[PDB]
Amino acid sequence: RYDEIIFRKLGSMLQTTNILVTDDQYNIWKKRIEMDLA
Amino acid sequence: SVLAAANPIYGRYDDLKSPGDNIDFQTTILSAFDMIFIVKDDHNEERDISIANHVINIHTGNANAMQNQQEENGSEISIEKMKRYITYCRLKCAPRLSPQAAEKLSSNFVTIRKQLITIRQLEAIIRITESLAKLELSPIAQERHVDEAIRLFQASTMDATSLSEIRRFEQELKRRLPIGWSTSYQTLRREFVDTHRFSQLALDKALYALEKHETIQLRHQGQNIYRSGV
Amino acid sequence: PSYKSNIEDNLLSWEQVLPDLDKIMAPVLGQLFKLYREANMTINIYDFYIAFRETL
Repeated sequence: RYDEIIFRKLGSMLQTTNILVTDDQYNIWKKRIEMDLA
Repeated sequence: SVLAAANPIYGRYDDLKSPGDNIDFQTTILSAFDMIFIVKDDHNEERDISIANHVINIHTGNANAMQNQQEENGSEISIEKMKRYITYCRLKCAPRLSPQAAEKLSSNFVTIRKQLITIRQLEAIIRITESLAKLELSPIAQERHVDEAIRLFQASTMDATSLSEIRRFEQELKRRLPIGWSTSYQTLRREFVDTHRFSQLALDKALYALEKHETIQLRHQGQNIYRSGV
Repeated sequence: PSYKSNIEDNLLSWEQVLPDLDKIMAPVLGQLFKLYREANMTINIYDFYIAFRETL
């Protein structure tokens, strides 16, 4: 990734904060649980 | 036959010095021994861990069973049987060199002499291959013994057109590194060898020669390289 | 901020800032800072110029 790195270096508020789980990680968790749910 | 274990003066053999300066006795003694081994014990992480593992295995008493099993496997010889074998080899066979072994010895010694050790060293090396042929009880000495003899000679005596490429690397490093500057082995690798300005063998040989020629000094096992002079 | 450290990193880690010679050669300032880090306390400037020329 390039945009996130330069945003972090620039100290921009546009960069997301890693306090909550990332969208991709939670999406993968939801899909893996749901695939065996039914 | 004399096997002499000598402690270099100043306690630790300094690599910045010629072997003559790390020694206190008559210089002609260096012309008496066939080989000298300046063994070094530079600190290392994994090698020390392996050595510690071996020593703990020895103190545990597992080494006895391991040696017994190795002897049963034929991978290790009993000391009494080894002595009997040595006596039998000494009493029976007496090999002699072959023309193929002599010519390679002459060529390699010519290269070593041109790079620089006296003519006595070439004749002394013959003892190693004769000894190996005696070990194998072969009727003649062989070049396949000469390879290991040369490797041991190189790793013993040298403890302290490719030459044109090596010297070109030396010139390019003298231009690249001003006096008093510092660099690293990996940096030189990336900037000269990965760019294919020079080969890795040329890199190693040029660094070795420049260190002997007091131009550069190797520090911290190659992590730091400092130019000590012209 | 680590004002000093940020500048040093940008000089050494220009890939964290920048996104046909442009594809090969880094900006001159950072490549010269590399030698500056390799440099001694006092420098004969002619030797420094020679080394910089050799790196080009």
